[PDB]
Amino acid sequence: SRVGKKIIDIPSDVTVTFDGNHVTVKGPKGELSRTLNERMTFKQEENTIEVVRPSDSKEDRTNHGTTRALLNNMVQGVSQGYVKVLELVGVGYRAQMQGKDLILNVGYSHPVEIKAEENITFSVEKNTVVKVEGISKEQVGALASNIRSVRPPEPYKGKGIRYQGEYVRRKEGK
Amino acid sequence: TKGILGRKIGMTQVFGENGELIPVTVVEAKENVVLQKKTVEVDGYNAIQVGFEDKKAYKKDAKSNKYANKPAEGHAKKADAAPKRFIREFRNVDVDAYEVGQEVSVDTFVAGDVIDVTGVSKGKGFQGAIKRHGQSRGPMSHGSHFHRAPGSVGMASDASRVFKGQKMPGRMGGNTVTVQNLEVVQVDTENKVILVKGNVPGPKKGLVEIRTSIK
Amino acid sequence: MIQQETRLKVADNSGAREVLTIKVLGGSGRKTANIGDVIVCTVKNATPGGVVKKGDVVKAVIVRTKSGVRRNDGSYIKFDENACVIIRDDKGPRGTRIFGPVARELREGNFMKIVSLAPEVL
Amino acid sequence: MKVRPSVKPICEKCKVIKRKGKVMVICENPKHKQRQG
RNA sequence: ACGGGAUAAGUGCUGAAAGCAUCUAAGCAUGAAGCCCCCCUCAAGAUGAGAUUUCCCAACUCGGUUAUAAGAUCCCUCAA
RNA sequence: UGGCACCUCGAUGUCGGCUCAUCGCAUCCUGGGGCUGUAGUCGGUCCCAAGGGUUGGGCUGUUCGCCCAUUAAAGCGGUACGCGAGCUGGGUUCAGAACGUCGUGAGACAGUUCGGUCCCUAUCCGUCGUGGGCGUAGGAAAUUUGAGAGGAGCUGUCCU
RNA sequence: GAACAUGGGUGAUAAGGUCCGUGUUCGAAAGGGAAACAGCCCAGACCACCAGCUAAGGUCCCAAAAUAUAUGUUAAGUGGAAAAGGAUGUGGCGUUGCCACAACUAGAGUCGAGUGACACUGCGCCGAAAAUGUACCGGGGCUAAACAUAUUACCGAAGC
Repeated sequence: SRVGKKIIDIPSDVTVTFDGNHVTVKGPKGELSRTLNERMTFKQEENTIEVVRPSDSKEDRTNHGTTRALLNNMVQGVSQGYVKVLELVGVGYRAQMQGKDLILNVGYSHPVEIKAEENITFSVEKNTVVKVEGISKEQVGALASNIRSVRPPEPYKGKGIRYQGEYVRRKEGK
Repeated sequence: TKGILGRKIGMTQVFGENGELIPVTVVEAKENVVLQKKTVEVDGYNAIQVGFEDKKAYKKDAKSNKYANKPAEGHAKKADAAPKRFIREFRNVDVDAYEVGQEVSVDTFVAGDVIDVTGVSKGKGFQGAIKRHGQSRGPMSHGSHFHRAPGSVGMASDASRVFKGQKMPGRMGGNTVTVQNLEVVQVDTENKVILVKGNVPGPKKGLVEIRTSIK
Repeated sequence: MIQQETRLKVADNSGAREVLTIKVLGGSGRKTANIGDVIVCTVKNATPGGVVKKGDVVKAVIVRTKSGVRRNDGSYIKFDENACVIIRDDKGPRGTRIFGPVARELREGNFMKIVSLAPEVL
Repeated sequence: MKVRPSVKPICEKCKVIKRKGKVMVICENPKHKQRQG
């Protein structure tokens, strides 16, 4: 209805085995993660899980585009592994790492500390900037976002730390 | 965590920092013995019993509270000690130590340690409304007939009754009150007395239990 | 204890002789005030000559009151009258001379320019 | 944001989708944006 | 004036109706002097009458009447 | 501000102020925000938020209202326009008088101004304290677990 | 004289307002249903009974009788309280047309599978703020124990 027969590959460093209501990606690319993907009728025949569960229910066409994607993002981000860059707008971010605890600064009398979790790699080629990695964008994402929003960048005059690139609403006054 | 029982004696003052004046309360904690303890297996919680002043004998022709009775005497013979007068429980201390039958101390608290005092109040009996509470009185001139008395005690037809707790005249009396953030200026081991910086509730020669600032 | 509607004897050379406190600035609910406090009053009696005239609203810091002032050593000190010095909204005297002694509580209230002209400082 | 009952896709860049109770709109500019009131 | 457990307006992530995109259709971390907990006082008439240590124990004959025991009071000298 | 005349005329008896409260949100202060014609301090409109706060005087009787000086702020309301078997009696609102307009006159107008008695020993529910009796499968003394219930909650400046 | 339903005047196509006209009930009427409710629905008590069949309204528990059957409709607790509007809500009714329409872009070429204005709808959604305490399903609670139909069975009055 939205995306019905979009049966794509599962060429992995891994495999998929289905017993429960879920998957699990064991591969040298990413070792052994999964949530519960779908309580739908899930198959995995010779390489992939593209299982024609939902049809004729209004809920079914968002269930498709959600749960083929629970499986899909999990298998891929646990296979592929892909986090992009972040920005360095201003002078004087102190970018570093301490294991799973980085640092920046914004212009606070006191640099307040933030610490993170594992299974999302703490990746630092960063001297006034941010550019990290990991495995699952569900778990690198909300942290790629806690780091987005420390001192919401000057929507007038430039200072801040943010994402890979857009425009910001740049405002003027007296 | 430093638990003991004392008895308010009086009040005075002493000098410490350079030439500062600090008022203190003389507390007298004498013979203190630990009684039966409570475990989480038998009782159900961690707590230790402690007595205070001792009495005389028991099972005789006594009629006052100066002498003990068979029940108390028998329960005081299990800890191999004499019958106590005041008994309290401390479930905020450690039950791993404090061997049953062994006594406590008086130098357990070091000068500069924060403690908490607990005890009953003095007592005034039947009081008024401007004395028991912080209510104000009416005018005494300009032909007024309203002085030390309460005002309205409800609305009109809105509610045909009085709400619970309307602060009406009663008996002040003395309820158990506790004071927190109290420091110890000095600790004598000769007369077994403790000096607390401040004032504790209760009258002269009254029971007073001390603990440790839980914060 | 200087509350509202109180007459004090200014100990300066500005041109005033007696003032009447109108309000004790310091917070919402404040009633009285002791040595080392700022109050707003008005001139009720002045002298021919000076900068302050009768019927003017100025600020002043009460200094040496009839009530005692307990210290930290346990000592007290009370005078035989209630005086005050007119300031210029900058912790500074409007005059240049001061009559009578003063307390040593103005030093903690950042008033080193008022404790440099007073003859004695008890 | 703005709040009035008569939300719609306002300019020639703002277009609508149903949320929980709001049928508010998403687009490129914060001078045309609304949530039901 | 603290420390937790949730949350509301917002904020992004997973991820859709309607293939691209929404914080919702399933989940997600955030998230306020609000709400539970923590501090203090009263609390088994909580007829759902709880728990722990110690003390006390009968002749009749079990119609129970007579009774004593641990303990409680009456009476007296008093005030925290 | 009104319209209707359904309860009360073998009586539902009084406007402000004093004393003591309790509830609301359509938010004055504090708090969390998107958005500003928001750089910053500041401030304007909107959204969420009801826990606790929310000053002393001068002037006519004023429920109004202007002014003085403060404060983190001096919000708007409902509760017989809360509360007189809890208080005052200034304002209304009774018998005495004076002035003004109106009436042939007795008077009226409420237009002003001066003086004028505020009764009751708490039976029932409700609330604030404090006892006696019996109950809990033996009786008694002392220390206790906490299902519940109440109390608390505000905010300023300086060294940095 | 009063309410209810209709036909008008008057007032503001305001009022449990007020005045006429045609009916029924109350007045002078008990009994059953509408949670409680003179005027609304069903029905008119001569007396006895531990007999039977029905009316309005009903059949998970309080509380008599189906956790009945077949078919659709509804994801809000709608049911179990308002309007102009607003909209990528919808099950049914007709279109219109590319064999492109989701990622193309002028402010041109592809790949693989549904797109929409308009018209009548049926059920929903937002619009929706008040003062002692949940606070109009009567309460516990319900995704059928809700709504629209069909057929049945049984319960139900002082009616027969």
